[PDB]
Amino acid sequence: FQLVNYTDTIPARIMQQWRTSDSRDHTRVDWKRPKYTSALTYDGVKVMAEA
Amino acid sequence: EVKLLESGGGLVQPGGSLKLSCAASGFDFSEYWMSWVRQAPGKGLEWIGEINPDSSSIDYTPSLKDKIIISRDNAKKTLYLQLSKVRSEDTALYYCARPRMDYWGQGTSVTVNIVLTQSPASLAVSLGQRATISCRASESVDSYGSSFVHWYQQKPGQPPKLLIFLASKLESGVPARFSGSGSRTDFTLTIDPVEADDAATYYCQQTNEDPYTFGGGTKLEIKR
Repeated sequence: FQLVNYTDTIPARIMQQWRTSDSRDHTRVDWKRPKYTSALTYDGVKVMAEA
Repeated sequence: EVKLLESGGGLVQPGGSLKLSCAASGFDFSEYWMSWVRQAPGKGLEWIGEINPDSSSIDYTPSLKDKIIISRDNAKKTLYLQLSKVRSEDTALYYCARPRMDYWGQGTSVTVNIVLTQSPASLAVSLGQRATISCRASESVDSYGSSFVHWYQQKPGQPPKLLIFLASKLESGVPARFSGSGSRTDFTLTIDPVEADDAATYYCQQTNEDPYTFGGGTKLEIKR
């Protein structure tokens, strides 16, 4: 099963946003092997921000 | 502004120890990560390692782990590199750099698949002109719409300053004399106007996936 296959326009826009935030200065521990838990984390913090 | 100064370099005997310091000024070293990268004389660069601000995870290359130690001091804002049992391959120019706000320090000299091809190898351009340097990648370097490729210029005795970042943005401090463009297999850096101080070796490096490769080096000649 797949909840996020990372190709749709708004998820790829979010992908491009955090790739740019990587490429600006620095972030924490690396990438290229993602996790759906991190996507749920991002969406839950977005839920809290909208709330 | 951001300033990094390396010290402790020079000459060292084979088999001994060596400690190089790198002081920072103008920024906060207690939040920004640091990195160290080596460069052989006449060859490409080689990333030695990276270290975080809290000194909790210091990463390095898998082939140079038994002879390199990276530490930092946030109170003094100074990084430290310790080498033990130096060999003939240790005669190189090391360079401490910020988290690549990408800025690289001067470094110190110690004397004891993605393929990026530059085009051309050497060219001579007059003053006040516009030069073009192309770069071809063997694999796709495009990820999430942004091309994560940096263009730097290193001179003889000078370190490679990060000129162009992400193939579409100019770095702070450098004037509006270098632009970048391209698409997904071919990158192109343009210089307009051409000054006499820009006579150095240009290098395009992409760090999209493993391994982080570097460019072949394209020297720029100023006509007279």
